[PDB]
Amino acid sequence: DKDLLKGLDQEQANEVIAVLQMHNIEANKIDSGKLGYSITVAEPDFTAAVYWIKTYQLPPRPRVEIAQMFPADSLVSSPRAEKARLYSAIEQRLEQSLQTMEGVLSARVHISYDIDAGENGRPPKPVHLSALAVYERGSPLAHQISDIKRFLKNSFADVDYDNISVVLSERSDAQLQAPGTPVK
Amino acid sequence: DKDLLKGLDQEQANEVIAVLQMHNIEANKIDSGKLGYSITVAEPDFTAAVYWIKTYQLPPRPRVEIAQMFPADSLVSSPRAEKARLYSAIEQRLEQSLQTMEGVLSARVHISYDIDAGENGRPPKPVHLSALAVYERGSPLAHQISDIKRFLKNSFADVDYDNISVVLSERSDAQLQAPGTPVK
Amino acid sequence: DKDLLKGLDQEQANEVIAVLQMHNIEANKIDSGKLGYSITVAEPDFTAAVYWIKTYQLPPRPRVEIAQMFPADSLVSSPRAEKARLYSAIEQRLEQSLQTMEGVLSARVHISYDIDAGENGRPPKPVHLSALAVYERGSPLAHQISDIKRFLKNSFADVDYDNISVVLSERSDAQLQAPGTPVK
Amino acid sequence: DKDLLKGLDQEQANEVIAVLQMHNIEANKIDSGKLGYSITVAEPDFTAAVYWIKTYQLPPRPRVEIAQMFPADSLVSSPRAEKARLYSAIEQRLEQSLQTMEGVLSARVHISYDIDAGENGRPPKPVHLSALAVYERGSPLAHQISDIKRFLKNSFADVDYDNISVVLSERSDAQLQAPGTPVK
Amino acid sequence: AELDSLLGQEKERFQVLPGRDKMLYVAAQNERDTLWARQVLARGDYDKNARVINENEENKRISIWLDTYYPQLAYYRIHFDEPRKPVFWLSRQRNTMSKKELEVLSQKLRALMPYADSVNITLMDDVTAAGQAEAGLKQQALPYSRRNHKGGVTFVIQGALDDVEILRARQFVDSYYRTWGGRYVQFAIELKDD
Amino acid sequence: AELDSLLGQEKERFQVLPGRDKMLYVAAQNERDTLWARQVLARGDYDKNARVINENEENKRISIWLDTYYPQLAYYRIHFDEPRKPVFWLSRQRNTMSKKELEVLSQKLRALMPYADSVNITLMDDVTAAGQAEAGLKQQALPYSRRNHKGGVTFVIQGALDDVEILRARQFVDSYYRTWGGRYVQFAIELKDD
Amino acid sequence: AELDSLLGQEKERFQVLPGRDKMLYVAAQNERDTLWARQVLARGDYDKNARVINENEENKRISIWLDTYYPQLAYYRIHFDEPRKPVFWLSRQRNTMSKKELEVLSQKLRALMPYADSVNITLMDDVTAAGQAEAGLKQQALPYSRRNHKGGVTFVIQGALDDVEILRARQFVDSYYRTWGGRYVQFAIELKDD
Amino acid sequence: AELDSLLGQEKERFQVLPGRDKMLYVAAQNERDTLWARQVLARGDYDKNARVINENEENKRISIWLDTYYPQLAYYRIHFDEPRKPVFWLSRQRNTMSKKELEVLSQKLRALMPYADSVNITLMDDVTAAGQAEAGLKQQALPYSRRNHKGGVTFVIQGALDDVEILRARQFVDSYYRTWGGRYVQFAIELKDD
Repeated sequence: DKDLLKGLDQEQANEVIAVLQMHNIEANKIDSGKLGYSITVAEPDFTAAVYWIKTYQLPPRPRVEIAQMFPADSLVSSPRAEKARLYSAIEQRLEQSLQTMEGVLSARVHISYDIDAGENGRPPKPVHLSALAVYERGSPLAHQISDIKRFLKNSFADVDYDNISVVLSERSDAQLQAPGTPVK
Repeated sequence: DKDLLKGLDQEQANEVIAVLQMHNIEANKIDSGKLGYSITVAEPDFTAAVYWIKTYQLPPRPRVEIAQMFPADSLVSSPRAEKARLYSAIEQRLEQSLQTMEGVLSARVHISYDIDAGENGRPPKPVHLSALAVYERGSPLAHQISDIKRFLKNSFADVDYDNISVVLSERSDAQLQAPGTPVK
Repeated sequence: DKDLLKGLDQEQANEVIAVLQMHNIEANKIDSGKLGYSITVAEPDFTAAVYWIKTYQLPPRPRVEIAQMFPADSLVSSPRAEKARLYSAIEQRLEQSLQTMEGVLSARVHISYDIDAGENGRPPKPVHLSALAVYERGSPLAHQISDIKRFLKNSFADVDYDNISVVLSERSDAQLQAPGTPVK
Repeated sequence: DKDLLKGLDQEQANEVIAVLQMHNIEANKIDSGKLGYSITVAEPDFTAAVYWIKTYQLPPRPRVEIAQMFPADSLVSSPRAEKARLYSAIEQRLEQSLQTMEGVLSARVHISYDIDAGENGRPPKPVHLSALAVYERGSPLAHQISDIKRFLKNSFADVDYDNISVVLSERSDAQLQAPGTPVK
Repeated sequence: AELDSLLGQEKERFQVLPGRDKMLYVAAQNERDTLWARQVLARGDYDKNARVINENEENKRISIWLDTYYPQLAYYRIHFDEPRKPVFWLSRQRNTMSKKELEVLSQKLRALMPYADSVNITLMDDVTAAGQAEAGLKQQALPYSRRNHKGGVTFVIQGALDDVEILRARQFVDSYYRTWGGRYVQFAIELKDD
Repeated sequence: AELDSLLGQEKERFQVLPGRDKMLYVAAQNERDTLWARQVLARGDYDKNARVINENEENKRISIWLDTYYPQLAYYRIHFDEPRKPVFWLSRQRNTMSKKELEVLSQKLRALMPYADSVNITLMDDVTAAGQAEAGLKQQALPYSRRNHKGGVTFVIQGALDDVEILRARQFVDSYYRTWGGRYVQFAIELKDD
Repeated sequence: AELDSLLGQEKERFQVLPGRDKMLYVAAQNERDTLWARQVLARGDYDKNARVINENEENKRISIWLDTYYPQLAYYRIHFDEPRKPVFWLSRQRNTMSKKELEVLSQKLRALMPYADSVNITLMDDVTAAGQAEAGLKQQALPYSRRNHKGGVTFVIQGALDDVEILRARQFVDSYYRTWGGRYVQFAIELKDD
Repeated sequence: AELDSLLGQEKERFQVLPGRDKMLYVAAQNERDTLWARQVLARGDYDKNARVINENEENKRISIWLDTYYPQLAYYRIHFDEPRKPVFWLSRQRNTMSKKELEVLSQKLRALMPYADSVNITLMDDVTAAGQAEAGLKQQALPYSRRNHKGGVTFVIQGALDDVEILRARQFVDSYYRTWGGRYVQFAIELKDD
């Protein structure tokens, strides 16, 4: 019994555990009520645990979204500040929708953010798209990359298939074995 | 008995359970009253449970809609802020309506959002559409893709059949077996 | 006895039950007074129930109408905000009226929403219409599609028969058998 | 027993320990409640510990982000102050997304910050990108550098492959041995 | 209870078939009442083992088998109108198998289906298969384009189709795909514009 | 308990195979019920040792083996429709091995698979392998381009494809990749524009 | 406890090898379960001494050794599909060593690997090594450029590649680098533009 | 305690060598575990005197010695793959020393290294030293420029290099500098632009 991380969120606790239990060390999530969770590993496993905290940069930051920097708390917002909150909402919605495809487990979608459509007289430049996707195993993984480029194309103003970069991959091998208590 | 996730919404609880029960681990939804639900799995099944929480990125975010970023709480709204709340309401209504088709179970519809119709003197560019659809089994699944492209075409200003990308798929195989309690 | 969904509306309760009872699992609507309804299924039927909650995306959202985003609570409204509340009221009224036709059980009607009639000097573009209709069985189902295109044509400004897309279908086979209690 | 550093954050404590335990000295994280953590090493190991505190410049500064200098606390912000808070949010989101690739453990992404798009009449110059990535061992480490240059290209306005500098590396060898108590 | 009563209240949509392999088979009719009968057999209120066989799933279950042990076999579909004696449609003009090997094929499809008593392989013309798909397709007044191949024919139906010609098509294609399958003639209802 | 009851409630998606090497093998059907059966064997409620073999994983497990001890071997796939007697498809026209060494190959693939009783190596033509992939590809009305090589053929399908031709392709490619594998003919569904 | 039970719950990803040098060797499969097995042997719950040998690390451990005591040796890779009898691929056309010195090489690689019973040095052609890397590279429809040298060949693949040709490449390169190593043919997937 | 247990928990990264000069020598592998083993010997938990010798530091420790008592000696590197019998690479074509003075050189390098039993001075060609550095450098597809000298050769690699050619270079240079040292051929990866 020796602590690693306390005061963690519900997001951060189940992801630090899922790291350590992948690397054959058993974590013990202790709840502390109003303070947040706390993760304690065993004392022989403490050295390897603090290595993978440094290596995977745990505890994770909350998922940075672009609308979190341009909030609705401001009563007045610049026209750049509502295009960047619009484009933030679209790419959140596309990655909510790619996860509802067949085979896809996770998705992260990025938009080329136009800023100066009305600042210099230049017309709006072409929109660029980039998507990740994590698949189940056994997928014909070179063939779903044409569905997503078809789907992401007709979801925007004028994009080309050279402007959509889908970088997808199969998931890791399933962690199903329990780690195992160190005998002392 | 060991907890995974607590403080969950009614949306998020029935979707984390539906993930775990698909992967042969039995979840136990415990209600906590004003705090929200809580999902506890067994102690041998705890390692595999926290893997699929990380893998499927559970608990799910609530469904991001575009009108949630441009609320009616603001007493004054820019003309861009009511076109993006208009187009948000249309694509919510189209996916409420595709689910009422025959065979369709789920639907996600996206609109190309025009922003600068009045900002540069450029006329409004062509509207692009993209729809997902999840079908029952046994469907003639290459033939419903022409109904939806017919239906989505005459629901907007001036779209073409090259601007509507319907990416539909059959549903997964039905999970009907109970998972099974780990004997110890 | 094990709960699935509580705090539901009267709309949402009779539609989650109508899903589950279609798939041979008997739901039990328990009222909770001021909190809303609650649906509990049996414990052997709990696994299949939480699958069809995920699959059909239950509990349903309330029916998104376009006038719900542009309410009458605002004392001043833009001229775009009362055309979109006008066109919302028309398409609600058309689908109240198609349901009063012979054979039609349900209807969803969509309008092409013109936004920039007064924003660029462009004349108003052509109105596009799209209707669903769910019929009783035994209908001559290819022949009612000309009544609705006749009816929807002369209800608007200047539409063509190429701009009205009626996608209609017969209803599902009638669920009349009781599901059946699981014996244990 | 002799102290090195007290009043440390949860971030800083697990990273000073992960340094010292890599260099064969066993650190003992003592919590002090509201004051923060405290790291005490043994008295024979005190000389080598204070050397690696100086050498690795521990305790670490918190991760400097560009939006921390241009906060949302100001009620009015210059148009330069919301482009630099926009570009800060994008590069936080890209490095949240590279960590979700296969093989990548850590990522730091930098953007060329344009400042004077509207200050001199000069058009916006080309965007430059630079990414770090720390991989698992056994990776075909010269081949993932083309995925990231593909992914980072179509996430911005107009970049070239000469403007994206991906400098990636494998991680260090795993620290799994416990350090060992000095016998006296 | 016995499985004729564990199903729904009215019993003729479910044709319970006594098997061969110590097992009992339920012949569901369409896709939805498969999920009615599979729910009985998965909650665990029937003590013996039992399957739910479908007319649409046991076609594409043997087609997994028949694409391995008998490749380059030109066939159409198994019909389960009488599930105890199903009818395996085989192409008359595109096979070289004589009737020496057809009872070898029938006695091996009988081993795949323990509910089946004997599998009647009948040979029909592929000219009428593309004939019934073309005489029916002109009768729906659909503007099509025939693309003949060997082992196949495509009736490409493109163009800016209006409402009733998408509906007359899908009523005909689905009433054709049930009968002749989708292994000889493919209907390509693609929808372009001008 | 014995493993026929430790799995799911209904037992025919899981074909339990008695092994050879003091072990017992579970033949899962698709990728998802592999994760159903691997969860039983990893929580630790079955006392003996047991594996979950898949039709898709035991193809690419022997292909790790067969790329080392028998390189430059032109083959297609092992089929596990009958997992006790699997069928190893081998190319007829691209091998020089006579039947002196084929039972040497079969008795060594039998040593890799303790569930297998005998591995039936059958030789089929590579002309029909690219024939069934081209007669099926014209039947889907897909604009393609054949690129013949020795030991391989590529059907490049480029162009600004619409919605239904991406869907008819992926239904055909996945129904082809299951049968003939992806070692002879590669389908390159790349999607450009004009 | 004995090390077959101190590892994970299911035991076939870990091939425990009895050694020669008073030691016991664990043959992990990929990089991640090396870190599973090294965690057991480093927390200190196994009383004897034990290593975790990898197929990828014991290739580049002997290549440290073999770059010193046998320089200018043209070889490919050791394969650990059977770790008790590994297979050391050697180039047939670029060595001058006769079979007088090959058992001198095998009995010294046997001294490096105490788990190995005998190291089977087999000689294969370098023409097929660049043949299998080119017949496979045209089959992925990749625009490449061959640069022949002695003791090596480079397949430079430049150009503004789209999404699927970066993905078909890395699936092929990684399925090639596992087999033939990266000592004869280098794949230079560099990504320019126009 | 004895020093085989005062080090880390798993003992094969540290090769403890019995010395000659009343002392005991620890052969660390890389730079980081030198700092692991030097920390043991500096906190003072081992009663005898002991050093930590490195493959990289004992090369540049003798090169301090060998630049004084044997100047103008053309050599490459000492290899400590077997630290009890290290191998001192010497240039064959750039020395005038006969084998009268080479055992004079070996018995004086043996006096520098009390862990070494005998130092095997072997003579290798400098043509292959610049040959292995050029055949490997074209195989990485790097645009270089050879500058021949006597007693040295420079492979200047300038130009606006992209990302993968800085990474393929540093993987090759570091895998070359470990073997042949940096005393004959220098790699000048300088990075200009246009």
